[PDB]
Amino acid sequence: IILAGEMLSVAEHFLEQQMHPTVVISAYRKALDDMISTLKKISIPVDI
Amino acid sequence: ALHVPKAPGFAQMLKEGAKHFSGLEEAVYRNIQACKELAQTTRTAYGPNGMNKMVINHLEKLFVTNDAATILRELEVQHPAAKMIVMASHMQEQEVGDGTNFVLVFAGALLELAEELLRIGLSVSEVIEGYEIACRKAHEILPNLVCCSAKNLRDIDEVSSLLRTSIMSKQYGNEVFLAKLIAQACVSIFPDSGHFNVDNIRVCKILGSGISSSSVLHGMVFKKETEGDVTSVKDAKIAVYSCPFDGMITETKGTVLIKTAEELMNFSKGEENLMDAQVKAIADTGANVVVTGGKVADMALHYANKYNIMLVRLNSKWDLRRLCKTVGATALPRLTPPVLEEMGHCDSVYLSEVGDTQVVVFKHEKEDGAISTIVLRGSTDNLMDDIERAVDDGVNTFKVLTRDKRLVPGGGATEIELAKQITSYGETCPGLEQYAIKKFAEAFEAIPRALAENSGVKANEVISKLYAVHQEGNKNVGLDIEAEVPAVKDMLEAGILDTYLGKYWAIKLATNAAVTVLRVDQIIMAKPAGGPKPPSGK
Amino acid sequence: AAVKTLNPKAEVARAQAALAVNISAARGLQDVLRTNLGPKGTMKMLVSGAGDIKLTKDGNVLLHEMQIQHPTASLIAKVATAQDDITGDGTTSNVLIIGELLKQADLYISEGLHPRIITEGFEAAKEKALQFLEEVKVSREMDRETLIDVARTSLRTKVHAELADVLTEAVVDSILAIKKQDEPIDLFMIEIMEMKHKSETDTSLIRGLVLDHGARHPDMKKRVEDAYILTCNVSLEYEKTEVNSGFFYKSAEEREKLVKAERKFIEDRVKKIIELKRKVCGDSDKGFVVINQKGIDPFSLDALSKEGIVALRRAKRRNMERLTLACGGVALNSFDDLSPDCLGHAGLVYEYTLGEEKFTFIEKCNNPRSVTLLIKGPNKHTLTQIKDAVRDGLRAVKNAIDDGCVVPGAGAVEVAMAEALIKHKPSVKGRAQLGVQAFADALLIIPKVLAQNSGFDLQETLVKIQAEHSESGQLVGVDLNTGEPMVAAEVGVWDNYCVKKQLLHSCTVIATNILLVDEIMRAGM
Amino acid sequence: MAAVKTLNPKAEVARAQAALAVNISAARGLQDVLRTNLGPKGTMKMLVSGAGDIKLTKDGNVLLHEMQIQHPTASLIAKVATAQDDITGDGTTSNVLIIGELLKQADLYISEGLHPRIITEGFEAAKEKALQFLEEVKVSREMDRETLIDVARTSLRTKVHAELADVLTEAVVDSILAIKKQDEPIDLFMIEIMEMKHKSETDTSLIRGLVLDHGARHPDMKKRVEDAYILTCNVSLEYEKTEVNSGFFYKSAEEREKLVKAERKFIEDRVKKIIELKRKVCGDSDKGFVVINQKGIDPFSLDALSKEGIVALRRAKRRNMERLTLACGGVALNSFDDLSPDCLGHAGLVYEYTLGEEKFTFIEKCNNPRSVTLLIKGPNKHTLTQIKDAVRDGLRAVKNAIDDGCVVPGAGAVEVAMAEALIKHKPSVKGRAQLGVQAFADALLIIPKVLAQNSGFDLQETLVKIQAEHSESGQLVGVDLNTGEPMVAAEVGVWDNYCVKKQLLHSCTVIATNILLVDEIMRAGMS
Ligand SMILES: Nc1ncnc2c1ncn2[C@@H]1O[C@H](COP(=O)(O)OP(=O)(O)O)[C@@H](O)[C@H]1O
Ligand SMILES: Nc1ncnc2c1ncn2[C@@H]1O[C@H](COP(=O)(O)OP(=O)(O)O)[C@@H](O)[C@H]1O
Ligand SMILES: Nc1ncnc2c1ncn2[C@@H]1O[C@H](COP(=O)(O)OP(=O)(O)O)[C@@H](O)[C@H]1O
Ligand SMILES: [Mg+2]
Ligand SMILES: [Mg+2]
Ligand SMILES: [Mg+2]
Repeated sequence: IILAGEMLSVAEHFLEQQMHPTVVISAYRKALDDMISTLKKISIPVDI
Repeated sequence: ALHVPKAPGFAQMLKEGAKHFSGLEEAVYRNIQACKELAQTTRTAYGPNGMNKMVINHLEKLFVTNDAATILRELEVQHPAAKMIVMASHMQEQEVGDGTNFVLVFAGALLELAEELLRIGLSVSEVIEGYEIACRKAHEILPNLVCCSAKNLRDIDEVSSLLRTSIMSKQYGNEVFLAKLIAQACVSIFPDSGHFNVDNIRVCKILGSGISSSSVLHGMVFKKETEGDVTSVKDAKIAVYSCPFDGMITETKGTVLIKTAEELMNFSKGEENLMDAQVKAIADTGANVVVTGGKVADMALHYANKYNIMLVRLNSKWDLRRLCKTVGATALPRLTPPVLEEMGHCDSVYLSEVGDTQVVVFKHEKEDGAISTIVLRGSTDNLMDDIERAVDDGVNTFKVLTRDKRLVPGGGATEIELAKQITSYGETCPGLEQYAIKKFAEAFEAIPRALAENSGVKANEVISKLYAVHQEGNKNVGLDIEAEVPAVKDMLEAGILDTYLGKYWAIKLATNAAVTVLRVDQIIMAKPAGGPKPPSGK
Repeated sequence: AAVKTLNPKAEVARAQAALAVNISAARGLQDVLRTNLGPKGTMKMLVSGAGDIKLTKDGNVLLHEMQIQHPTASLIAKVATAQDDITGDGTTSNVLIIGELLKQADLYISEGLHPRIITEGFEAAKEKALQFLEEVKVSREMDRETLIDVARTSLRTKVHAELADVLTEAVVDSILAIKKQDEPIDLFMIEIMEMKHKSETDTSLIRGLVLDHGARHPDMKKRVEDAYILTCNVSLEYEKTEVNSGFFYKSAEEREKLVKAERKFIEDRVKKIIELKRKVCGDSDKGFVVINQKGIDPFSLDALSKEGIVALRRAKRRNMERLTLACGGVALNSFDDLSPDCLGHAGLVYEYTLGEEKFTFIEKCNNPRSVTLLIKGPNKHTLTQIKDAVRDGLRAVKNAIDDGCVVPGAGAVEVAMAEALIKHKPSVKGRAQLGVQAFADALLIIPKVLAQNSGFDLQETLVKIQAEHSESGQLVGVDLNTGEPMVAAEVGVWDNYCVKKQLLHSCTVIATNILLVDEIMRAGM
Repeated sequence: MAAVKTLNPKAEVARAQAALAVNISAARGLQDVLRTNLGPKGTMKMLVSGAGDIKLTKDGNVLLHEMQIQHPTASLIAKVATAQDDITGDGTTSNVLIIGELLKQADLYISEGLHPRIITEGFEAAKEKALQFLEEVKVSREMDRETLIDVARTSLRTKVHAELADVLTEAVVDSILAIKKQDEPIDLFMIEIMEMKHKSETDTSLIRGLVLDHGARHPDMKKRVEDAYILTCNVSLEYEKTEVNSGFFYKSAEEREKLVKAERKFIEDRVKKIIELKRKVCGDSDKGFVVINQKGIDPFSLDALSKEGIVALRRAKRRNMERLTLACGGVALNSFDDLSPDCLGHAGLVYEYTLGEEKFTFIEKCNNPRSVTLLIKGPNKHTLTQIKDAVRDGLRAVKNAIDDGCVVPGAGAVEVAMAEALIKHKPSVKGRAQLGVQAFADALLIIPKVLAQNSGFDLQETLVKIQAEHSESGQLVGVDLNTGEPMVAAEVGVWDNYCVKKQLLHSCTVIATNILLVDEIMRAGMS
């Protein structure tokens, strides 16, 4: 919930300027792909 | 377990209609939001490409304008923080006359960035001290950004060039004509003595012929008609009276006591003879025009018509005083004939009709005089009112130039240079105040950003180009609104300049309003009363 | 309830209910007013019903502008009003001490103890505290530096630091100007005139007067270099006969004669003024200014302006004495015998125009016993806040001058007095030692609230300060920047001795009276 | 003003210090109401319902349920006290008082800027130390009749009048010892609590048998059987309809008579089985049969049984099957397919008692009943209800005391000793949790305070006297409610249930910690 609120705030920042929401959405999706990649990269295994 | 009672203490002791807001989220963020919303409402009218707004007050009175002060005055602003911002804008209008929209934009940007800084972790006091330090640094920097000076004010061409920029934001399509008109009107005024009076410029609004037909008159124009038969005088010798054009009466109580038939038969005849003698005594001095501040008696009017005297009746005492200043006469308190020093002289007084309205014109011929009048034509009352506001802005700009002759580049060049140098200064300052200083510097970007948004281009590209050019060392480069793509040009050659005093006072007042809003921590609002306005406002 | 049987529509709170209600109201007021204390306090916003905006942290103003409808709140508000009326400072501390006294008393009352014992302990502790305050006061020669320190200690808590710095010099200079040696200070001789056209830091002291009205005749001079001031209270306009005179004539010539002869009474006084002006100054170098408490009709204004005389009408009543003391002339109620010795002197008189309003300045007096502070600010609420601050500063400086003693501030005297009360507690006979302990704990509220407002923690700062005071014996207060114990006398944080004495007396009296209330009644309907 | 109010305009929110103040005020109000309940010197409260029913009580839980309160924190405390009553049966008033005093002492330091988390940490540390000390101080002992009498007295004296309490002590102790099997859990369901409204309150007593609130329906049926065989059955002896919608079809009146006579053969078979069993068991008129049936008996079967001199009851309670099998010693039967004298109970006396309109049946003089009944008698309904609550509390106290052989000295002695132990242990706690430990000790000190206050003595003087005596002597001294002097509760005979004290500590600490950590109260479920 907190993450969604923060991302929407930083998106409102750009929406105040003359940036179309589609550009922000595409940037968000690319960022999400990189977030997933980094999380998978920094993970560690566990002996169950 | 179905209701939440009020907490014991202040919550229960509060009145039924009162409201209490305490803490950051409840007070400071709400105030910042209200100020940001007000700035957003007033933003779109900034710059030459600003758009007019039709504002209708509670009395169904139209106001089509792009003047921020007028818009705020006609808006029923209710949020008290927005009330402080509006008061700061009105103070800027009173002190200088231009830059109100700058005050709004700067205050809104400052409060937005203050909200950001409070969110990231800074305390209110640290933000306030950083803002004050940055304001001091900006005021120190500002004199170094002066590009040129007026260097003369009795000229017409260069005064018009100076005043063009002030009245280019409003009436963007046709500002050269208005610049020439206001320059002529102001140069007629402003004698050898350095004192310049704004009230000496009069605006007369006559409807019908379009604003291109407006003219400037070295005199006064009154929308009245002559009381008598004479309607034109070529060598006027005006004698001004503050008393009614009638035989004066006792102030205690008048009672004509008649005791014989002869007194009854002679009283009216003697009164008429006295009136005739007084009028002829006035006329014998050569006064062919008489102006009075009160009513005109029938017998007095008849005897004035007999001696060919032009009568004008002015109800307003302000108009009487202005006419006395224009012609050079003294408003006599009694109906005695005027001595040679008290008699005013005007080169032409006549009755004329412009469009539909009948007017009386006290016209000089020399390019001088105490009071000058601008007659404004047009096709709409609202359009003439907007042109009058533009003329007021131009006259205030001329007055400021008389006060201080220094100028700074416009179109965001000064704002961008200030932002760059404040950022450079804040990058060297250690401590937590560097964030506040940098945010204060960034707040200056809202001016070129607003100009670009109103012009219809990409603001970010314009700002990046402005930073690049200013880093190259060009301090006189601003937004070029005469282009369909983001472009910049030198504003010294373009002649787009702003008064130093205007920028100084606007920055000071905006910073003061922002820090004053930030200082508020708790709000206690009484129940909104239904009283018919406070007695102070009558 | 017995009362409800007689008056069914009556509200009654009896026994422990009355104590609960009173203590709850006091705690609510204390919780609201905690944030006011100290220069690090929070600024409050007060919006009236009509929409007016007031920014303040003054205790009395906040109490008057809170939307509160509670009886105990009204009692505490009246106590604070008396505090402000007499001493002009200490209202926030008054409310805080009252609330903390009530809370500490309840701490023992809720455990089955009767309030009378607590009141006896309160009286004993109050007596001991007054003795300690007499012992600890610092008698000093009230030079300029000490007055500046006191003015700073007040104004910094009232307004912005730089604005307080300016107001210190203004207030101290004004007080030193109007002060006669071995004579009570009259604060009516300081006119507080406010203008609304420049920044708040432009507030200054004028060694003269500023009048909110100007000349009503356009031809009168706007600036006079060397002026003879004629302070008069004589009507110069047309006046009706008291006995319903009326006029009777039989011709127009008779009417003209009556009109010309009905102004002779006023014209005689105007001619007297003109003759005096001609006699006093036979050249154009000097100037003549007439300030009248009553109106002047346009004919007299024209007659005076023909002689180069600046005339101001409808002046304020206090301005008569203010001009008499500053310019040095004398107020006149008639012109029966007026001589050049009745005229004041001013080294500069000029008029200032601000929008519709016009102001007249009278400066460069010889030795002005009455001066004015000119409040300048961009907003109305700024002017009101500066007016409150300068009132507090003037009261503080006058109190400091009145008695040569002064008390260290920053809560140091509270800590030392609480320590002395704790030491003296064993000497108190009976269970009143509990009341003495409650009084000491209540007195300790000021350093606690100062620590809160400065951002530190109550217990750590308080124990540090108390340990420092016990180890050294000095008067150590609260350092609002570091939180460490600090000697208030060395740094120049001074409190008014009269303010502290009034605080102790009023707080103890009101707390004792409230604690003994056992029933609240509303049965007058 | 708040975020929730912005989203939901008609939402009530108390945030930050407001929520804590509201919770503390509610707890203090509940504590102020329930102060007067504690101790045998407490005061009766009369509670009138909407319908006008009058209830006299001093029980904390009973008072809480009948309090006209609609507060959230009050609801939480009421639920905690309800659980306390449900599991242990005692300590509800002490529960509320300890919770309120914990909250008050916590607020004492919270109002000075201290964070509630530190207070909660101190609370948990002090609770652990107090539990250790309670384990140290308990009195393990094999519990004969005297100790049970003392515990039942310590409960009933605080619940009812001294004389009524003295009678009820013998009643409850004898009943519990009657139903108590060796090293087995006690089934409190096996003590019937029956009420009649004809004698004085001191006439309540214990019957070593069973009492039924219904009697025989057939008037000719015997009223008093001296020697009785008890037959406990769950067989319907009334007319039963066929499950598959039979219906009768006939063509003449004689056929209708034959069908009418034949349709009762099924029930008559069971009735004649019972009759044959009765004739086989007792061929003389000396003995008798009592037939308690959980299901109804139609008048025909009642008349047929009465013709053989058999007394029989219908529509008995479900629990009465087990109660009779444990008291009389028979076997509850769901069918008479194979019934033998071995399944018949015994009873040395069965008689019917009539009280106004209603009837009662007494089964007495059993061999060795493992299920007895407690007979509540009084002149008023509210008297019966009060005695019922007192008997329930006494039964729970005795059962708890029997469960764990240990027992704790009462009169607030254990509270004072635990407070002193916590004070001594306070320096061992690191950080500012010592403040929470001190608050916990002061909260524990509420019991002697309230006891002395209710007895009319000075609270602080009595408390300091008790504390000084305990510190100097080291014994477990309580509060004497007649003189106010310190008294050894163990020697006098004022005992408290150890499980009750442990549950009090655990529940009070948990609920106080949970309330102290609440910073927002929201009601935004509407719309
Ligand atoms: N020809 C122009 N090109 C670019 N910018 C301009 C031009 N003329 C004026 N401006 C800018 O417009 C701004 C004036 O905006 P305006 O609508 O007058 O608001 P305000 O009345 O508050 O000053 C000035 O800061 C100036 O830099
Ligand atoms: N610079 C300072 N450092 C430390 N303590 C101060 C300083 N200035 C004032 N104080 C203390 O804070 C208190 C200010 O109280 P104030 O806000 O003036 O309440 P009131 O207006 O009711 O007197 C004084 O009692 C003084 O002892
Ligand atoms: N005769 C007595 N003398 C002294 N103390 C007693 C006596 N009887 C009971 N007490 C004390 O008083 C308390 C009674 O509490 P009680 O009213 O039963 O609360 P609850 O009903 O919630 O258990 C017990 O804790 C016990 O220690
Ligand atoms: Mg402008
Ligand atoms: Mg003060
Ligand atoms: Mg109990």
